[PDB]
Amino acid sequence: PGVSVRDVAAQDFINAYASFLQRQGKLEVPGYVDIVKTSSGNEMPPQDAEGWFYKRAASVARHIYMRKQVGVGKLNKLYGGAKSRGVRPYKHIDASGSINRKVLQALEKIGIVEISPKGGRRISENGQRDLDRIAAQTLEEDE
Amino acid sequence: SLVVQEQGSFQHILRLLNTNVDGNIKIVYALTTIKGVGRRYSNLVCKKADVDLHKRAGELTQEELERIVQIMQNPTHYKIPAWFLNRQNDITDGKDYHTLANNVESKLRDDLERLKKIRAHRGIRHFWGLRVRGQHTKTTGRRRA
Amino acid sequence: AVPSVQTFGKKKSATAVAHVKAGKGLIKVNGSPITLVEPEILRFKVYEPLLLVGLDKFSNIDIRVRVTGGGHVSQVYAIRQAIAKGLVAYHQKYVDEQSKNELKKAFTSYDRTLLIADSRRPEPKKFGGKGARSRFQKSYR
Amino acid sequence: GRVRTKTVKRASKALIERYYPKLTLDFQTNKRLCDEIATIQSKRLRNKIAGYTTHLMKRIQKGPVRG
Amino acid sequence: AQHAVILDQEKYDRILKEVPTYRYVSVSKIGGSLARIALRHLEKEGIIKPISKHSKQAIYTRAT
Amino acid sequence: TPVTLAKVIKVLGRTGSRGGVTQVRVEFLEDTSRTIVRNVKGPVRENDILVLMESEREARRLR
Amino acid sequence: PGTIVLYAERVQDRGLSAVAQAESMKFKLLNGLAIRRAAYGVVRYVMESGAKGCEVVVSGKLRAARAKAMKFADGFLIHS
Amino acid sequence: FTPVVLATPIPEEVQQAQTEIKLFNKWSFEEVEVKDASLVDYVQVRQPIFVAHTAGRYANKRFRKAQCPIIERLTNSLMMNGRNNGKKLKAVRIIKHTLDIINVLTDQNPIQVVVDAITNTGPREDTTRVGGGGAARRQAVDVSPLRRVNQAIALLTIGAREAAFRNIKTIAETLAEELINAAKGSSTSYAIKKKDELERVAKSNR
Amino acid sequence: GNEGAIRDKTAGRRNNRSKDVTDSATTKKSNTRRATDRHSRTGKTDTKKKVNQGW
Amino acid sequence: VLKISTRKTPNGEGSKTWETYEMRIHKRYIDLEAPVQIVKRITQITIEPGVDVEVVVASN
RNA sequence: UAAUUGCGAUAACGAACGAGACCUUAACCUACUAAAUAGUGGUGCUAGCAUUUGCUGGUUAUCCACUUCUUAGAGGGACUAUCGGUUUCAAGCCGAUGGAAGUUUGAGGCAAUAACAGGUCUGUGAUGCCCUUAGACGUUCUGGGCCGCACGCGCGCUACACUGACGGAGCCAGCGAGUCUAACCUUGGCCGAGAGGUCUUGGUAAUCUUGUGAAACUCCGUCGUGCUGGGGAUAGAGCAUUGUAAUUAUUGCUCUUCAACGAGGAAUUCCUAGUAAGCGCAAGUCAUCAGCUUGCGUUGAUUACGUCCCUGCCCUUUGUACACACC
Ligand SMILES: [Mg+2]
Ligand SMILES: [Mg+2]
Ligand SMILES: [Mg+2]
Ligand SMILES: [Mg+2]
Ligand SMILES: [Mg+2]
Ligand SMILES: [Mg+2]
Ligand SMILES: [Mg+2]
Ligand SMILES: [Mg+2]
Ligand SMILES: [Mg+2]
Ligand SMILES: [Mg+2]
Ligand SMILES: [Mg+2]
Ligand SMILES: [Mg+2]
Ligand SMILES: [Mg+2]
Ligand SMILES: [Mg+2]
Ligand SMILES: [Mg+2]
Ligand SMILES: [Mg+2]
Ligand SMILES: [Mg+2]
Ligand SMILES: [Mg+2]
Ligand SMILES: [Mg+2]
Ligand SMILES: [Mg+2]
Ligand SMILES: [Mg+2]
Ligand SMILES: [Mg+2]
Repeated sequence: PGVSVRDVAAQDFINAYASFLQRQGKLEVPGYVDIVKTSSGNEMPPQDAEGWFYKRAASVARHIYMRKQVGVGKLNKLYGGAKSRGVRPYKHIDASGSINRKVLQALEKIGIVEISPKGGRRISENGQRDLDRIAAQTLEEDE
Repeated sequence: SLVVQEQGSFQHILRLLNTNVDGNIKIVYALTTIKGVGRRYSNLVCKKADVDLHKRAGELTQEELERIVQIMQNPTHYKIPAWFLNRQNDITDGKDYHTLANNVESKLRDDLERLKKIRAHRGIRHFWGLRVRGQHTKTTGRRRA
Repeated sequence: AVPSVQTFGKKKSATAVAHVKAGKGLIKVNGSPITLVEPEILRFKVYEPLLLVGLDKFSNIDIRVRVTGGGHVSQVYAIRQAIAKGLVAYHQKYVDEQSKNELKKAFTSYDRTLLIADSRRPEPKKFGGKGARSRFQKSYR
Repeated sequence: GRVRTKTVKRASKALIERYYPKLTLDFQTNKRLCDEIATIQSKRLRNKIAGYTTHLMKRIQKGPVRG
Repeated sequence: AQHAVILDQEKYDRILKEVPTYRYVSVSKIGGSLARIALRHLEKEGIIKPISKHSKQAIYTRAT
Repeated sequence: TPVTLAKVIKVLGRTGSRGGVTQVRVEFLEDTSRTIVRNVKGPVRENDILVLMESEREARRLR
Repeated sequence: PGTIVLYAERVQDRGLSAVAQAESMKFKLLNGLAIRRAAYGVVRYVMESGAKGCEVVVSGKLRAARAKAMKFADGFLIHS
Repeated sequence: FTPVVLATPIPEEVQQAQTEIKLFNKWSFEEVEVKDASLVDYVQVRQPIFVAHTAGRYANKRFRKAQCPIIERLTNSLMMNGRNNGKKLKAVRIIKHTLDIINVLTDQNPIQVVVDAITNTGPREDTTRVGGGGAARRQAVDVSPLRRVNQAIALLTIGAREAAFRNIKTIAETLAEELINAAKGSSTSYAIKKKDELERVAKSNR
Repeated sequence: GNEGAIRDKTAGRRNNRSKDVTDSATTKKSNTRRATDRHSRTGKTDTKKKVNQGW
Repeated sequence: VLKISTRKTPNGEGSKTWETYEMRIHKRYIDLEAPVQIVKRITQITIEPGVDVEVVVASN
């Protein structure tokens, strides 16, 4: 037929890119993913913990695909959630600016995002075909 | 995961580090009945000592245990950074420690009586048993004195 | 240049802008097929315009919609509205009236604000309490 | 709940007093009379003057009524 | 810490012959956590009929 | 258990002190064009229907 | 210098715009006029000067240590 | 069932459930009949719709609240206690959940056993607070045929709402364990309890 | 000094929960001329053929 | 819409009544096509006191 | 009737202020005017998957067309319309249909006459009089204080969890504001766990910050009823930022410490539809500081559609020796 990312269910697609990138091997994770809280605004780190860089490095790009470009900032806002300041009211704060700044580079060295002009990080042309093989794989779920 | 059903390896209670632990509770979540322990300082260490959190407490055969503590009794020879712990620069030898024992109760007093010995205004507060950090004290904190 | 219209749909802040091509029957909200937009229980709320008017009813048209503004439900009510009027505006220009009046009559005899654009709207707060009608708690000395 | 003010009521009887050849039993006609026959100041205002005049006219074609 | 919230070997026997006779199934012997994905250790084999779909409430039913 | 068929002919007005009630004359769907009226708690329109336990009983207005 | 200069335009029939008449009483009561006289003066001026209506309020104290307040009004006045 | 297929994929699943005989996503809107003569005309089943979320003005006029799809007016009666004011989309999901359960054991049409769950929690008679003079009695009153249902549904939720508090069992299951007893009242339901004793003292007075 | 402040026993919430609150803590507005207001207390009046000379 | 929200009272007594003020602004551009001598023909009767007028060229 | 709003009765007839009108705001226009500082379709130029021609993007102008969306101009539109039920078959009210709208269309703005020893001399270079005026009550400078803590009262914030916290992941608003003699709103590239830092850039603004990717909320997991992973007070140790100055800890992060609080007695508050309630956001304040307020949108009920019992207040009648008017 001809598939595209738009044609596929958000969470059982992005978590298929997880199983893909988990069992591919070229990651360049900064090494310091044993601790980080994924923002000030979070209580505890992700629980997958052999992984969840891939599950972030799956939603890393499906967002980068669907849009012209983004920067390190706009991702901090995206994932950054409410922070319970204990007894004070909840607030939104931005997520961590480095766990994002080179999940981007870590998988632009793998060549799926391009350091866009106008400022930002456009989807790579090759990543644009680590596109619809994306979920041709996952349309195989209900083939 | 998937179910598995093991032998009478599993023991309900075992004390360690001068503290008890339920067997039927999680072994990345019991683990916090010691002092100086956080859900976070502890989460980290476990598969830093190559153990899989997903399973229970009277589990997880002793050998690791003998030196899961070696990673908290000795946490920077074993690769955990000196902003993750409760005493940096500590006050008087510039070192960076963690304290997890009855010694956390202790190391409170060490500094508590420091400021007392030194006449520091925040000692004086503490000696008088008040709020120290500059909270308004008229309307608040009244009956648990 | 093929026979095609535009319509819209409005739920309170959301507006849903619908273009109905004469095509081979495609329905993709914002690039993506209607198949799943996941406020997923609320899916059938935008599945229904198809099912009410009979689904077949699509095999020389082509629909796709964008939604600015709104909220995770303010839009889902604005699209199903935006598409029903779409398909009825198609049946205004290009096919007859009786074949049109059968849908606005099949729609309004169920309509969940499907063609009449729901009029409700946030009321402005007045000083004296955080809330439209609410007042602060009072003392009585 | 709007009983209409007499500013409108006083006027509506002041024209049925003098325009019955005109003053159709329909509003939209009656509306578009007063733009030309009266010097009212706002759409809203004349709409209930005309909207009233009509309702009187409906009833004089049933009997009389005071005024 | 009450009533046996881990594998509890002879528990794994009762689970075997308790699955019939049930028109219902849910996380409601057991402690909650070990129940949760006990569940689809069961549809490994034809124990069940998963008439539910999703998380925070699950409903299987008798093998048919 | 003896129950009753009661449809409201038309209805009177709010009795009771704070006004939450109303006498409602009603028609017996068995042996119709009947007597008595009873009264309510909930909001009611005309045409309604409702059970009574004892139909050989009516109180008058509420104090 | 030159970025502005300023020119003097007398005010048409000043007794319609208030500050002209407002200030007018100020210099009447400051020259010893009876409060009722001066006020009634401006109000009858303001009327023969064209206005459809007029009104003046005097508030405060005149030699009685408790403050009174009179109103002086002619003609028509909408307020809503 | 004369299937129609085209570019965007639509299940045989929902292309099987459309204007052939209209039931809910999974359950029949026909065959739900009130087994109480009264509450005809005041429990809107039949006209159908398959998920309960309707942007319908139901209180701008007095009684339009009554032609509300009733299982909807059940559902907003869970978005309650502040904690849950909002959460409709959460709400709608526990009913979908609560409704796959009841076919747990009761073969019966689920939106049948709810209409049998509110039938038998309608407090046909009640009491008042007569002015009466000082220490005055209660007056035997007869609730309306829609304060019956509004009291029925609120009585049904509030008791499962407190059943699910402090305990593992899901608000889907408490609501589920409530309607089955409420389907024909048997001896446990918080709702029929509060009903009988909101009626047995309509008899303390006569 | 601060040596003063610690040493002099004199002090601390312990030395203060020891004791009892003066009941004047718990007491009211006491209303301090809000029943007398309408009656001028200046002990003075304004003449009538002086007010007539003002107004 | 330039809003000013302020308590009405000079002091802090009374029921706490606020009052939004408003100042409303209208700014219109029009793109032109003209010669180098009507530069100053619509400049001078182009005014009515109250309207700030600004015209210079660009695409730069 | 919301209304001295009207009908009607009528020694009164006919009017004005105030109510209404009006003004503003939020809802309706495929009808007028059209806009690369708003956007739609086509087409150039272009990327990917499938191929059969398609589907999804890229492209500060590559061109061409348009105004549905957006905007703000001019109009129009509703007048409780039609019909019916009710009623002195009056003013009116109620039901249905139609309708963007039929609760003063929703929300405000304005608002007569009178009253108060209501508050404001601590907003005013408004002001009378009184007090002080060089060992000053003027004025500035240094440091402290307004935060002081046995307790009583009130506006609030976070909670006692399983309609939950948590962890991923889905990921949607709207009212604003924003830098010249400048240091304002900040994108983007790095370095940092974080806070932050640093290198540049757009913007005097529908042009850039910004689709403000906000938060509740939706998904999938881990937890299991146990003061538990709910809860986050108190507290130690460290790193940052604002600022001449952070001690009595300005604010931010990190680790650790892990209380009360297991639904609240007597009492009492607010509220009838996109309202209540939960949710977060901008603005004011502002060097730094929101648990405050002023606006905004997000998700969206229950139960009324009544009465005068409570309470309050208006209104007649009536008594009055009060009129400085029951202080
Ligand atoms: Mg977010
Ligand atoms: Mg998130
Ligand atoms: Mg909190
Ligand atoms: Mg809040
Ligand atoms: Mg601990
Ligand atoms: Mg007027
Ligand atoms: Mg337009
Ligand atoms: Mg209608
Ligand atoms: Mg006074
Ligand atoms: Mg002053
Ligand atoms: Mg002064
Ligand atoms: Mg103070
Ligand atoms: Mg207050
Ligand atoms: Mg969550
Ligand atoms: Mg570092
Ligand atoms: Mg605990
Ligand atoms: Mg917590
Ligand atoms: Mg409560
Ligand atoms: Mg601020
Ligand atoms: Mg303040
Ligand atoms: Mg008298
Ligand atoms: Mg007295």
